[PDB]
Amino acid sequence: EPIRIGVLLTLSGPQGVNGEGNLRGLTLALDQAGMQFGGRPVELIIEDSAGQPEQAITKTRQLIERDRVHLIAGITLSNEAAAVRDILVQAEMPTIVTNAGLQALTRDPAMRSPYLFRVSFANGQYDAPAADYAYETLGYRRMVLHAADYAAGHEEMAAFRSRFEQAGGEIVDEVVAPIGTQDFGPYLQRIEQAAAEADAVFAFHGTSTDAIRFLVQYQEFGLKDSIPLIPSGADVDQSILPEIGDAALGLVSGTLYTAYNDTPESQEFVEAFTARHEGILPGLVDYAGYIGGRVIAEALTAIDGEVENKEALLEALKAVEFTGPAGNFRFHPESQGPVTTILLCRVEQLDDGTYANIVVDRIPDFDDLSF
Ligand SMILES: [Cl-]
Ligand SMILES: [Cl-]
Ligand SMILES: [Cl-]
Ligand SMILES: [Cl-]
Ligand SMILES: [Cl-]
Ligand SMILES: [Cl-]
Ligand SMILES: [Cl-]
Ligand SMILES: [Cl-]
Ligand SMILES: [Zn+2]
Ligand SMILES: [Zn+2]
Ligand SMILES: [Zn+2]
Ligand SMILES: [Zn+2]
Ligand SMILES: [Zn+2]
Ligand SMILES: [Zn+2]
Ligand SMILES: [Zn+2]
Ligand SMILES: [Zn+2]
Ligand SMILES: [Zn+2]
Ligand SMILES: [Zn+2]
Ligand SMILES: [Zn+2]
Ligand SMILES: [Zn+2]
Ligand SMILES: [Zn+2]
Repeated sequence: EPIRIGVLLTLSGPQGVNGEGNLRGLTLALDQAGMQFGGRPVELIIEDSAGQPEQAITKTRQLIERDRVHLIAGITLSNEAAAVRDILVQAEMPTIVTNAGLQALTRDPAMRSPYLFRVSFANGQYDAPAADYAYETLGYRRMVLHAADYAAGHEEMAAFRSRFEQAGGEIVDEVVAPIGTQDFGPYLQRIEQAAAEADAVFAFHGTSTDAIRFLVQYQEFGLKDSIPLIPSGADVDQSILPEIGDAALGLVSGTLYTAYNDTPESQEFVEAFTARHEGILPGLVDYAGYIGGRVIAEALTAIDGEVENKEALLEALKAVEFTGPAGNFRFHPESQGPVTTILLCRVEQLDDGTYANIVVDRIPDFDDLSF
């Protein structure tokens, strides 16, 4: 009778804030759907991976072997994804990835699988349209790239470069800074110098204290006044927008979602989210969890809960389509990553003092293969 769904997330340690966001979005979607399908109650079995590959393995083995779940959602870190991929595939377990943006998982034909779906992004996917915007609308021809020095950072630089290069632009330098950098001074100076022969900078750190320290120092050091900057959408996420504030004002970025999107489905998700979370606005990770849950809900509805029929479950997941809070969402038929609407936004200040990502332009049907 019950429909058992495993959720593997990083819910403690410094990455726990991301898993928590995913879990809020996911449960909100399953609750709007009533937590039952075809007369069958859902039960979520939640396991914390603590951001650790070996614990991700243990947890994943347990949900499959002990808990006998019919589906797994989540996976916070790319290193956790890489460590459990083979287990999920060998077990023929339908899996909905809500965060881990590891490019290979959908883009490399050897890592992909019909059991793996991704509803968040491949790294770089929501930033790459900002490179089109930089070339086509802003007139930039030569850019400097900067990122925190880890895998997602490299992949975001590469995705940005690829689109900027395809439009006819050129990348003059890449500047990388270690994770947990306190003084961005030296990296800022290097960026300044590269930008003598450049029109603008793109920077990614993820939604992190790195991002806060970088943006704030970018302005304080004087570069905001002189060198246009396109932050990653992660770097101006809602959760940290109040602490940047003034440093990101007027900056344009690509993003997956903002609570200020002026569509009815976005307004409905903000209302249901804020009613549940004491006025707090949903951000990126909440959004991505929500799409996870809606996908599951739409697939389960279509097969009337007959979740043990894996063939029908997979065919139903492949066919899922709806208007979500960012726009229309579906899966690429070959990568099973997202084909979705990317929002180009600018940070603005509202009349009450609040900082907001405001939508200036939309790129529909942007897939994870086009960069
Ligand atoms: Cl082009
Ligand atoms: Cl062109
Ligand atoms: Cl919250
Ligand atoms: Cl909460
Ligand atoms: Cl569509
Ligand atoms: Cl569309
Ligand atoms: Cl395509
Ligand atoms: Cl394509
Ligand atoms: Zn139970
Ligand atoms: Zn447990
Ligand atoms: Zn392998
Ligand atoms: Zn590196
Ligand atoms: Zn063009
Ligand atoms: Zn210094
Ligand atoms: Zn200088
Ligand atoms: Zn609706
Ligand atoms: Zn809350
Ligand atoms: Zn094809
Ligand atoms: Zn347009
Ligand atoms: Zn479309
Ligand atoms: Zn395409």
